[PDB]
Amino acid sequence: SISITTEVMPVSMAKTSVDCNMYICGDSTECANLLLQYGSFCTQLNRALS
Amino acid sequence: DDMIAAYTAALVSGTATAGWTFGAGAALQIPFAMQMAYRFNGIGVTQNVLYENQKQIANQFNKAISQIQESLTTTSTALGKLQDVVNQNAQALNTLVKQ
Amino acid sequence: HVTYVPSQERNFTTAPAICHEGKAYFPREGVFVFNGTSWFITQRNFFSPQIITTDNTFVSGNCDVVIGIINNTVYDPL
Ligand SMILES: *[C@@H]1O[C@H](CO)[C@@H](O)[C@H](O)[C@H]1NC(C)=O
Ligand SMILES: *[C@@H]1O[C@H](CO)[C@@H](O)[C@H](O)[C@H]1NC(C)=O
Repeated sequence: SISITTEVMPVSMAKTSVDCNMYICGDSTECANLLLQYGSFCTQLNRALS
Repeated sequence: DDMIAAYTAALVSGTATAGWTFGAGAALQIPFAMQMAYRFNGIGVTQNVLYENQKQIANQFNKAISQIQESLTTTSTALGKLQDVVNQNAQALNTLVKQ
Repeated sequence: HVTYVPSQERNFTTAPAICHEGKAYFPREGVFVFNGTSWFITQRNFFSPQIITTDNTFVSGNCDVVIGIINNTVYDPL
């Protein structure tokens, strides 16, 4: 006999990006000024996601 | 790096002198044309095709090696996935310093 | 894992092809071996000498292009 079998495999997932300034300090200038000295931490996350 | 170079030199010498038999066990000596004949016989082509066109095959082999050498003397990004490792390690340590 | 390991190597004198009345005989599978008296054909992984006959070999071309061809005889069963 001749049989046909199916096989399903994942290949890729969803590409995503985050914005530190909006997640942490949404439309606040004082919070953005206070966040200004954590910039090295945020560029690492963006590099990982990219 | 000298030890790894010695390992690769030993492997290339064993391939060029013994062939394929030094992995299953003790090395068996064989002339290179007969080994080439076995490699040709393994892909479904009879070995007389090797024995009647040996000059052309040898010239094409030498030309391909020379082309690889000429390709590797010009600046390019052929080894671009070895540079990413050293870049990532240096950048991680510098990120800790800046952090 | 159960595996097969060859051993007890032995040296022989070998040839690429044999010439016989102006025609070249190449083995189908195996190698040409010389034991000091005459030429035989054997498998590469085990030593079992066989007489070089027309069933063992096949014909391709004349004997002026293959490097290292030798003179010998081929037994025809008739
Ligand atoms: C060659 O093979 C023959 C088989 O007929 C054997 O009698 C002889 O001993 C072999 N030669 C040597 C040197 O062993
Ligand atoms: C025997 O071999 C030689 C070369 O090895 C060749 O010149 C000669 O013609 C051969 N003998 C016969 C009868 O063909």
